[PDB]
Amino acid sequence: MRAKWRKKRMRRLKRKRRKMRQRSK
Amino acid sequence: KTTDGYLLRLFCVGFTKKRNNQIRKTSYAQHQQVRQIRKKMMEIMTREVQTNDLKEVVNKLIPDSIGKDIEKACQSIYPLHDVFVRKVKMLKKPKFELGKLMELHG
Amino acid sequence: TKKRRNNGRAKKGRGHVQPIRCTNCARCVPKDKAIKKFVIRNIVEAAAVRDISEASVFDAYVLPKLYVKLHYCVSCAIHSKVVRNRSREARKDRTPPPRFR
Amino acid sequence: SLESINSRLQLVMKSGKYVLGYKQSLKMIRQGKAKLVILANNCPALRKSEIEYYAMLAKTGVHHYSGNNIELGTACGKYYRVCTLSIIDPGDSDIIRS
Amino acid sequence: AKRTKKVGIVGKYGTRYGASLRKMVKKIEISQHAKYTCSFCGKTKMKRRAVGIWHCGSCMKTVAGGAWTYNTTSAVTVKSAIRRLKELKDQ
Amino acid sequence: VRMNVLADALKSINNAEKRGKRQVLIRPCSKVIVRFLTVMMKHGYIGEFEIIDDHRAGKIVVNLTGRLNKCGVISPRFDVQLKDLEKWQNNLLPSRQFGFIVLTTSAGIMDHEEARRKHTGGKILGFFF
Amino acid sequence: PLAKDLLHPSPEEEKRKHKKKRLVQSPNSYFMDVKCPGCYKITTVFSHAQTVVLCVGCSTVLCQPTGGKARLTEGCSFRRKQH
Amino acid sequence: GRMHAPGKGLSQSALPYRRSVPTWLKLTSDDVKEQIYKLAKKGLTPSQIGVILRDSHGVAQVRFVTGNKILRILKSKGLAPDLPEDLYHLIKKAVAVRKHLERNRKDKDAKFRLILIESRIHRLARYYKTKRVLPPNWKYESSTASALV
RNA sequence: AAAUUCUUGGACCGGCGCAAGACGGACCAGAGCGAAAGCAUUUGCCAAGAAUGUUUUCAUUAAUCAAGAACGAAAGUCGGAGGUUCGAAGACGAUCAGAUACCGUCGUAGUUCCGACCAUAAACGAUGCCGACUGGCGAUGCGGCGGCGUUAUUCCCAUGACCCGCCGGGCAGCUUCCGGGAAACCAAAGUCUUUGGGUUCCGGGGGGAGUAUGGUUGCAAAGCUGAAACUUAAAGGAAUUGA
Ligand SMILES: [Mg+2]
Ligand SMILES: [Mg+2]
Ligand SMILES: [Mg+2]
Ligand SMILES: [Mg+2]
Ligand SMILES: [Mg+2]
Ligand SMILES: [Mg+2]
Ligand SMILES: [Mg+2]
Ligand SMILES: [Mg+2]
Ligand SMILES: [Mg+2]
Ligand SMILES: [Mg+2]
Ligand SMILES: [Mg+2]
Ligand SMILES: [Mg+2]
Ligand SMILES: [Mg+2]
Ligand SMILES: [Mg+2]
Ligand SMILES: [Mg+2]
Ligand SMILES: [Mg+2]
Ligand SMILES: [Zn+2]
Ligand SMILES: [Zn+2]
Repeated sequence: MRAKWRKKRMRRLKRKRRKMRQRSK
Repeated sequence: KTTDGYLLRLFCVGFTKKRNNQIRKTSYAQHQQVRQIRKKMMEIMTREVQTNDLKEVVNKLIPDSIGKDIEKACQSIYPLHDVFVRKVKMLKKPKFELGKLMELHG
Repeated sequence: TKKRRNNGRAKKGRGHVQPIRCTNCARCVPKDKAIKKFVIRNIVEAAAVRDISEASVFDAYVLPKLYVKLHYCVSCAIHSKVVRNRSREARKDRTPPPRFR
Repeated sequence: SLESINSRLQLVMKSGKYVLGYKQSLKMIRQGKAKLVILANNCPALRKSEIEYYAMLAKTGVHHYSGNNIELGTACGKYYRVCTLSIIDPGDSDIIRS
Repeated sequence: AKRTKKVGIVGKYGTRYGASLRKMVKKIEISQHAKYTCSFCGKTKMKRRAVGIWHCGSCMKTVAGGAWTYNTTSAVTVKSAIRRLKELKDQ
Repeated sequence: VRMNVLADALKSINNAEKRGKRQVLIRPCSKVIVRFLTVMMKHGYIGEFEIIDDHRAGKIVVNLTGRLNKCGVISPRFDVQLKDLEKWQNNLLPSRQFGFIVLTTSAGIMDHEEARRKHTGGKILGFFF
Repeated sequence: PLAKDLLHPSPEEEKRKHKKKRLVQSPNSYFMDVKCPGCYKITTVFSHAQTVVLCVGCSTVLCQPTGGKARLTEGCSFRRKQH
Repeated sequence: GRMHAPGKGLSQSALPYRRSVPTWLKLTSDDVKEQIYKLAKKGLTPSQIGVILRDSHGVAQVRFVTGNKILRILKSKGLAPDLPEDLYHLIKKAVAVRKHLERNRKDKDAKFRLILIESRIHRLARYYKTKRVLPPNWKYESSTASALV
C-alpha cells in the first residue's frame, strides 16, 4: 500500500467526514 | 527585392572553423561575435541581390559567389568555413510578361 | 545507497533541463540523461552497393549517407543492448568503446 | 540625452536663475532676459506656437522636453506641474552649451 | 478607521445577489468610479459621464473610451498595430 | 564574517603544526595575539616569531618546533575565580604536570600556574600543550 | 615542501601573487608621462586611466578607457615615473 | 560576500605602503583644493572628483597631499551635497526601477530587485541617523522620492 | 497477431496552394545566466546583475535571523479569447480465467494566451548561511596581465582567431593512508573525548498519525499549527556470503 495512494484514501475519507459533520452542525 | 519585382528570401549558414594550430576542442564564438557576423551576412546579401535583376542574381547563385564574399568579410571577426546560401525562397513575382520569358530562353 | 556520483545525468549547475522524447517508445526523458546515438550509414548497405553502382547512369557516383540521431531512455537502451551494466569499479571509466570498425 | 538634460536642469535650478510658468516666461522673453525656454510635450499647441514665435523674435533657444508637465515638474524637483520654464542665468551648468 | 473586511464599494448591496456576483462587480465598480489623470493637462479630473464617454473637469475635453475603464487593452494594442501598419505602408 | 581573530590564529597554527610544517603565517595581528604567543614562547613550545608591519592589521610569521600538541581558544571568554580555576584545568588539560591555561587578568595576559601565584582571577582565553 | 621561507620571498613569485595577497600589499598600477607627437608639454596619466584624457588646449585625445590599462593613441610615447 | 548577492568577489583597490607624496608632484595643498572647489561647482560627487584628479593631474591620494579627505574638504567650505552621495545613488536607482516596474506589471524580477534596493536604503538610512547627518524624522517615501533626484 | 476505423461517393500515395494553433530539432556540452522555481528562432526597446580593473569615495555602515513580507514547476479553481497536437473522464476493439489495465481507434475537461487565486514537489547536492585553515594535476567559462610565433584587415599600428603562461571569482573532474566516517564514501561530510569561530532551523524506538479536536488562510480543492488513548521488541542504515 504505497504512501501516495494511502494519502489519497485518507483525503477522501476526511472529505466524507467533513461533509457528514456540517450535515449535522 | 530585385530591380524587377521579384521578392526573395535568402538563407545563409556559417560554421566557425577550428584552426590547424588549435589544441582546444570547442572552437565556439562569443555572442557578440555571432551578432556582428550575421549582420555582416545580412548586409552583404541584400547588396548582392537588390542592385540587379533576377538573371544576374541566378548567375551569382550558380557558383557560391555570395557565400565566398561572406568567407572573406568575416575572417577578422571569427574564421568560419562552411558558408553557402542554404535556401532561396521566391515570395512574390511581377505580372507575367511573355516577352521577358523569351529573353531568359534566348 | 548512492549508486552514482552524478545522478545518472549531466546536470551540474542548471536546476532544470528540457525533456526530449525517446525514439523506441515515447518515454519523456531529460535531455542530459538520455543515451544519444549518432549513426551515419549509406542508403544502400553493403550488398546492393555493387548492383546500383553498375546500374548508375553516372560514372563514379558517390553514394549519399543517412544522418539520423537517436535518443534512448534507460529502459530501451538496456533492452536494445546499446548499453549494458558493468561492474562497480568499471562503471567509473567513461571513455567510449573502441571505434576502429 | 534625457538623463543628461535632467542632470543639467537639476544643477541649473540648484545654482542659477529661472522662472516657472507661461505668464511669467512671457514677461522674461519680452524683457529679453530669457536665455533658454523649455516646453513639455503636452502643453497646448496654441501656446507652444506662441512661445516659439516669441523665441524667434527674441533670438532665444527652445527645447522640447520629452515628457509631460508632471514629470517635467518632478525633474525640476518641484511638487507641482510646469509646462514651460525659462532659464535666465545658466549658472555653473552647461545647459546652453548643449 | 477600517469598517469592512472584504466588501468594499459593494457593501451597499447588503446580503444580496451572491458572493461571486458581488466580487466580480466590485472591481468594475472601482474602475468606473475612479478618477484618472488627464493626458492633456496632467490633472486627475477624468470622470465617466456616460458609458464610453470620459470627461475632463479642467480641460473640458471629452474622450471616447471603454465602458468601465478609461481605455482598454484591445484599444491600445489596436492603436500600436495601426501605427506599425502605417509605418510599413509609407515605408 | 571574521568574529574572533585569536580563534583564527590558533586554529591556523594547529593545522600547520599537525601537518608538520616549519613556519605559519597568521593573517590578522593584534595585541592579544602577540601577547599570547609570547606566553607560549617563554615555555619553549614555539620558536621566535616576527610581525610584519603593513599600515593595517599586520601579519605574523611564526617559527614552529615539534613540541606543540594542541593550542586552542575558549569562546566565550568566561570569567573565572580562583575557586573555579582547579575545575577548569581539570577539564581541558591532559595531566597535572604540563599544559597551561592562558587567562587575562588585570595584571595582564598570563597563564594559570603563576596567575595563582599572584592571587588574581581573570577571563579565560585558551590553552596549549 | 615543509620548510619554505615565508619571510623573504624571491621577487619572481612575489610578483605573480595577487595584489592583496602579497606579503606586503602593493598596487600593480603606476603613473606615466605622455607627450603628444605635435605638442611639447608632458602630461601625467594614470596607467588605468578610466577617463578620456585630452591634453590641455584640446589638441588631441591621449588615452581611451578600457577594462584594464588605458590604450594610448598612436604616435604618443610614454615612460613610467617613480620615486 | 555581497550583502544582497551570493557572489564572493575579491577585486578591490590596494593602497601603497608609502603614504608620502612623490617628488615629481609639484602641486601644493592650497591649489589642489581650489582645483577641488571648482570641480564641485561643475557638479560632481566626491567619488569622481578624486577620479579625474588621479589620472589627469597626478595626485595619487588627496588625503596625502592635503591633510583632509575630499568630502571633508567640501563641507568644511559649504559645498557638500545635502544628502550623502551613497544614499543619493540608491534613491536615484530605486526611482528608475519603480518607474519601469510601473509600466509593465509582469516584470517579477524587477519587483524582486526593488525589494532588495529599498532594503539597502533603509539599512543605510538608519546608519546616517545614528551618526546624525540626516534629521531624526527623515523617512524614505516612495511617492515623493521622485522630486529629489 | 488482429479488430474497432477510413475506402470506387476515390481512402492511403504524388503535386500545387491556402488556413489555423502549437513548438523552436540538429548546433546543445557533466557549457552559461538567475534567490530558487526556471531560462534556447531573428531584430528592436526598457530596466537590472555577477565577476574582473581601480594609488576613486564613505569609514564599521556588518553576520545570522522569532514575528512579518516578495517570488514559488506541474496539477487545480475563477472570469474572458482561442482551440493544431496530445489527452485525465468516457466509448468501443483486443488480450485474459476475469481486465472497469498494460496494446489499439475515437475523444471531453485540460494542454495555448490575458487578468485573478492556490502555495505544494524525490521544490534533491536527500547535504543551512557567513568566516578562517589544510595536498597535488589536467581542464573549462568570464575578466585582467605578459610572451615566441602563425592567420585576417593591408598600409602598418591596433584589435579579432589560434598558441604559451600568470591572477581573481565560477561550474565540475582525476588522484591521495590530509583527516574523518558504521560503512558506502567525502578535499569536505576534514581541522571533535587533543570535545568552545558566529548564528538560524530542527530529531529523541516503531505505529496510531500528519490522524481527532480547536484556531487561522482559501471560491473550492486544500494549506499552516497539531495531540492523546491504545499497541508493539523491534522498525531501520552500510556492507558480507549464499539462494
Ligand atoms: Mg537499489
Ligand atoms: Mg527541479
Ligand atoms: Mg543577510
Ligand atoms: Mg534552432
Ligand atoms: Mg517565518
Ligand atoms: Mg502553474
Ligand atoms: Mg493551467
Ligand atoms: Mg478557463
Ligand atoms: Mg474491454
Ligand atoms: Mg488520438
Ligand atoms: Mg514540504
Ligand atoms: Mg529536504
Ligand atoms: Mg561537539
Ligand atoms: Mg518517536
Ligand atoms: Mg517476542
Ligand atoms: Mg528510508
Ligand atoms: Zn524508450
Ligand atoms: Zn484634462
